Amino acid sequence: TLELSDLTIALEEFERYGITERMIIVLKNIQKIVAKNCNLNELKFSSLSRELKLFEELLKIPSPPEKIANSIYKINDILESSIREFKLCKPIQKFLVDFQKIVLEKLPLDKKINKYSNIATLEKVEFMKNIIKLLINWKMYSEAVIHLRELLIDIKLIENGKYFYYNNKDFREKYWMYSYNIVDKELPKKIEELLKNVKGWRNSVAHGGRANTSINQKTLEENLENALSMIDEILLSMKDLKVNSKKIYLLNSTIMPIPKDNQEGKFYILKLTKNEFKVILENAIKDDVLDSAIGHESVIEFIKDKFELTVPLKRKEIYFEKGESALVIKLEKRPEEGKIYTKEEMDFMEENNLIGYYYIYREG
Amino acid sequence: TLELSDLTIALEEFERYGITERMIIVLKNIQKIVAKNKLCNLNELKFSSLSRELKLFEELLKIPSPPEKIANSIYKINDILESSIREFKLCSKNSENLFFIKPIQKFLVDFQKIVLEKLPLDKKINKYSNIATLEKVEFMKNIIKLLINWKMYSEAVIHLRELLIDIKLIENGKYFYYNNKDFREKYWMYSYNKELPKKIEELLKNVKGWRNSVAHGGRANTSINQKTLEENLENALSMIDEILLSMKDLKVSKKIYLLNSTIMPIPKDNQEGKFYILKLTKNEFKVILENAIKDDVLDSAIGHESVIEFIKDKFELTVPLKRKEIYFEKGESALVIKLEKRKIYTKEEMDFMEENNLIGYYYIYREG
Amino acid sequence: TLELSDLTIALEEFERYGITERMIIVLKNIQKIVAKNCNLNELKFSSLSRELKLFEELLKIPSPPEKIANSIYKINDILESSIREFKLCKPIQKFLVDFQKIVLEKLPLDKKINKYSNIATLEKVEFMKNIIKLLINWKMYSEAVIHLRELLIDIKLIENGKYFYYNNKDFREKYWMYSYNIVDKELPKKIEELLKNVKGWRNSVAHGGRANTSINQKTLEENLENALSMIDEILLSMKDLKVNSKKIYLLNSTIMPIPKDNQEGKFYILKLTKNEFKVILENAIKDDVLDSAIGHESVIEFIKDKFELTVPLKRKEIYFEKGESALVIKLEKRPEEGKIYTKEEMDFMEENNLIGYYYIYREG
Amino acid sequence: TLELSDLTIALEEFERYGITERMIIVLKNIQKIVAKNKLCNLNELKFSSLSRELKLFEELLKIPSPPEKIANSIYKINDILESSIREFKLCSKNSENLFFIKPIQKFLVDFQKIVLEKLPLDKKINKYSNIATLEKVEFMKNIIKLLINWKMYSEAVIHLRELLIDIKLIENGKYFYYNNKDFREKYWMYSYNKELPKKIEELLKNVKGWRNSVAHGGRANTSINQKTLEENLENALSMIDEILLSMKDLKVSKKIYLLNSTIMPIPKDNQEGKFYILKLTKNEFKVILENAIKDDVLDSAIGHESVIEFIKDKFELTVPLKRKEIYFEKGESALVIKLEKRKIYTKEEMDFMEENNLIGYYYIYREG
Repeated sequence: TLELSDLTIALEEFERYGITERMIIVLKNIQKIVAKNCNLNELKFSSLSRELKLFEELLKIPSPPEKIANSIYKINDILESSIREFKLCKPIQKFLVDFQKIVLEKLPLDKKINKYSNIATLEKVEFMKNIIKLLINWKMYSEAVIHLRELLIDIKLIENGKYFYYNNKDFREKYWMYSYNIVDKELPKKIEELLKNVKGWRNSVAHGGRANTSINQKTLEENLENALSMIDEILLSMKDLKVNSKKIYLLNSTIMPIPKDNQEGKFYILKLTKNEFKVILENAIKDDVLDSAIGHESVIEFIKDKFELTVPLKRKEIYFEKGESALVIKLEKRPEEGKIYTKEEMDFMEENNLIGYYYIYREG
Repeated sequence: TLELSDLTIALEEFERYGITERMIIVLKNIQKIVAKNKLCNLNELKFSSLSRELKLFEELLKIPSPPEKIANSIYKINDILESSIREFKLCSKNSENLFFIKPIQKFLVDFQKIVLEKLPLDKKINKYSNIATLEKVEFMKNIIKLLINWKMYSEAVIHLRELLIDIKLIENGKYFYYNNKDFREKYWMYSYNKELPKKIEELLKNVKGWRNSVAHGGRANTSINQKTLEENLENALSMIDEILLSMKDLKVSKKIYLLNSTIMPIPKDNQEGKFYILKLTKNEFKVILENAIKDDVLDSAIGHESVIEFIKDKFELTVPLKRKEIYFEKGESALVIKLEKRKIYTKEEMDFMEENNLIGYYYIYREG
Repeated sequence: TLELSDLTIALEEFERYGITERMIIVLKNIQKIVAKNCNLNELKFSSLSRELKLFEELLKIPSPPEKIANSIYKINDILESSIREFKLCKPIQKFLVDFQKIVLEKLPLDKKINKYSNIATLEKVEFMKNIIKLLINWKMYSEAVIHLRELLIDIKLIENGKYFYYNNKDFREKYWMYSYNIVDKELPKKIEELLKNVKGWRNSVAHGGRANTSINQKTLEENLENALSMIDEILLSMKDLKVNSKKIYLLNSTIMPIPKDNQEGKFYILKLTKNEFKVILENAIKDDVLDSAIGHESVIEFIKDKFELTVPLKRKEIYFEKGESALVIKLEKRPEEGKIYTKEEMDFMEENNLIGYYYIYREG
Repeated sequence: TLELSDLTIALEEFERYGITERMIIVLKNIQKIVAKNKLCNLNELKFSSLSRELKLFEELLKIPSPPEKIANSIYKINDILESSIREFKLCSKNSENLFFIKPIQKFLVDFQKIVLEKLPLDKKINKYSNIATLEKVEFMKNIIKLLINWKMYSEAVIHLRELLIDIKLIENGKYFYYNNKDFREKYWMYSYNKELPKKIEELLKNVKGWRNSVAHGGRANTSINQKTLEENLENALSMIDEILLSMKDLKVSKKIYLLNSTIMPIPKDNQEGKFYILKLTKNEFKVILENAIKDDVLDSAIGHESVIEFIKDKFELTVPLKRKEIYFEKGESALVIKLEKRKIYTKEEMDFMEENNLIGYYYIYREG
């Protein structure tokens, strides 16, 4: 029953304000209509409409970057899948094609983000900068400012070698409240200037313009454009930049030893993805800060096999000093005695989450 | 001519999502039609101002803005709509002009139905732009309800926090700190040591429990979904409704002096004082002034009866004459009616002063 | 009945630990003994013993500098008075003489402090430095540290042109918590270094040495000696130093006008002594920041007569801008119409506190 | 020979004002007399150590110091005194030596009477130097009483604040944060939302009301006199006494694991954790360990029975054997007995390890 009219305005509403209601209505109708006839169930239009509703929700209610990136991935995937299966067999194909173009030109797509969902990364900062641009385009200004603050905190975390504090609320808040150690380098001053600038106006939005501090649309947009420009400059500076490392142990369990003369310790532990583990370890090797304490050669071979990295074998006790770190690979099943993990064993362990990866940091 | 499709979709998009773009397109089209046809002798200045106010109002919702600006914008929209409809109503009708009048009047009436059912309208908000008031809390409660309807969640949460600060200020008799950034922030951060204050504390604790899930972008695994956010907002709105009902009769009173200059005297006993001074509107002066009179807390030190006559004539309030020194104790207040040009001022001259901003109204509070 | 023994150890206890009990006992006995016979009542030994008890109290319980300075003044005065009246007419005279010497060599004496009891001054900083030395000599270490903190705050207040915030608890605390505007000059860096140094160890004493932060006597004494040395260097730097001034109005009432376009104001008012008024005004004239709004020539003549200062006559409205100040001279009695305050009138007004002096500062 | 004047005045000055200078002079004189006359075969090392401990003890009062140091010093003074008196007691007496023994023994006995009536003596404080304990709160209450007696007011107030922090830590089951500067400071700054916690809050509010009158030198017209300070301190000491009585029976329990290594596992469910680790004394391990046993909150994961035998033999406690993985949930704790050199360890070898600091005891707390 849908008139080409309905389709055109559903596309307009999505492209102009990110509104999904009319798109969802049109899509549920399309899948009901083709139910009469391209048969195969790669035509997951109901799942596409569901994902669209969820995506608009993750924009309207401030959500972690990982969730937004994931939603855009799922939408892109379901479109293509459905489009080919359908096309391959009316104006409906045209509508799906026009809708796809928008998606592909407005929604930022980084398929690698969730490989690194637990830590702050430059690619994530870039992605959230583009998402903030999208939010501004859809006139979601208050949301753009909320996300801008967290993006600035991420930049501070990355530059201070604190990417593993990405998900620690206390640490993020401490880093927003407090400034830099005044002791000289250009990049930290750029970052400080950006944070001072944004703090200059952020509460005009964040506090509803009370106490005669309101800000209008043109002013806010200029402020956001300048913040994004400064972010671009900073990201360019940081692309090749190397953040120095103190020691990184490699361990096969999650331990917190302190030196026997120490009275006290404060520790942080972060669960990692295998890709996060791979990147931390590769960097540790190439920066020559890895201090391996892996005793079992089955683990050395597991690492070589699954990550193409070579780690020295070393049976030793370790003790954390303040500021030292550790990578942990916890295999919950050792192999046959004096033997190699077989490929079936490695598959079973991965399939059933029997390999755990962690980052440990001694804060005190 | 106007396409009915276009008018219907502009109305639906505004009513459903608060979007004004298509409304503006339709209105500029009507403006061109009325300019071509000299229709009903209409003041096109006010149709053009309607387009302007609509764009501005959407901005004031999307960028969280003080309640006075939002309220004023809703007032102006209602005003222009009402006068435009009236002009079409009274316009002498004939066969030719009706072709254009019928759909244009219908569109304006339909738009007005949306405005009157969806936009909270309080015409006295802007009389009291410097102080916290119960009516303003009601207004911003209704604005938060509107924002929720249009799926404008983070804007709703920002305003919720400022509404709670307003409630705290009013209950502690600190309505004159409404526009003072530091004191708003102190009142949000800090608690107090009597049913109503427990109700208010209990709203603030509840909101603080989840507010940063939205205010901080849901990082560090604090994300919240739409169903939860909607439940939390509904709970806050209920607590606010109960609290407003309780607060209708409350009396927030210590002594309030009435002075004719901006003075800060302290007792000869005292080593130091901290004072706050707030410029008032003529309406703020008036309402603070009887409340002081009816509460029997007014302590007049107005010396010259030309000022007593200004007060009697322009506010219809009766104030005793008294030439006397006063000293502020900590926590005391004053209303000031200050002639901004310094013996006898005849009342005709004082009227001239009101005429030209030579009468200033102030609230003074000795905070320390 | 008192044995020369008792007198010697009372002197020893006072000189060594500031203990006054034995001195008070000896003094009450002396005045009871001479009650038999130098007759005249300048022999106020009971008042001297009372003052001694009060002075030990003002040392043992942290007290404002004005009170301690006053107690030392009273003690010095009562000693001399009593000594001459008595001497002029036994080993008792010898005891009074030995006691006087101690007082005159151990107790710091600045008779001008209380002329300026409401504001922070370099002479007061010097006096409290010498008092802290006294406290250390009498092994009153915890008291010395409490006083050291307030002395540092006073130095900060003086250097920032904030001497009138001397008695504002909020401002004093803000100045201790917070650092300097990093933007270059040598003296503020000296002050910052002193504050950073003292903050480095102060809580070792201030918090009872808990959480493994205790400090021993030799260490604390070294830290105190270094703090006092830094204070001496800073005082030398500041002796001729000139703290710049924004505008100072001269008013004849305590008013708080703000410009008609301003929405809001925050004001501070401090009650002054006539000497504080004289110094502020003299400085304002010589620095050419005085903006007089005194309309009545009787007031101009009062100021010339009582302070030997010349102030221009000017009838005008004023409005405070942020950061402007005012001196206020409030005469509660105007003179005979178009006439001069007679000398009897000025005396009566001073005698009965009918002249009030104030400092007003617009903080916001 | 000793002058009786000198001995009497040294005793009076110590008893009345806690001053030790003259005591030290008299004691060094006695030491010279005993060295000249080879008196009673006395160990002059311990008379010289008495002079040293007296100087040190005065320092530990005048410079506010942790309770462990003060307690240990009082113990050492009592110990040396008691043994010296005993040696004079048992010394075979004759006509010649008695001329020196009579006044020296009298002086030591008189000094001991002062020590035993005036210095609080708790010999087990130093067994538990890393944790907050009720006995330590009692000890520091008695030390504050002593300090007040000797007119050492600002020292008394500094200690009062730290005593209140200790009470807060104990009542919240956070005794292992005793030596953690940040958490002591957080617990002093922050309140809580049940009679005893209200009593404790009410002590803290009372003290905070006047504490800075002393802690900040009485500036900005906050000075306080001796009469007021004495009343305020007496009121605090009473509230502390009531609170200690209430707290005698309290049970502060969640689960406590027993582990043989310093591990920080979190559930595979969790993204992050924050852990605290505190090195313990053998006595702290022992007392925490039965309290866990008697409270039925111990969850043992000790795998090798050589460790079960170490525990049974050296602490006389019975602990089940269990080889198992554990995961800390937020708020869970563990006791750790760690062999500091990494299959089978015979018990004779483990004894050798205790011998030479190869056995470590730890408390682990998952704070987040």
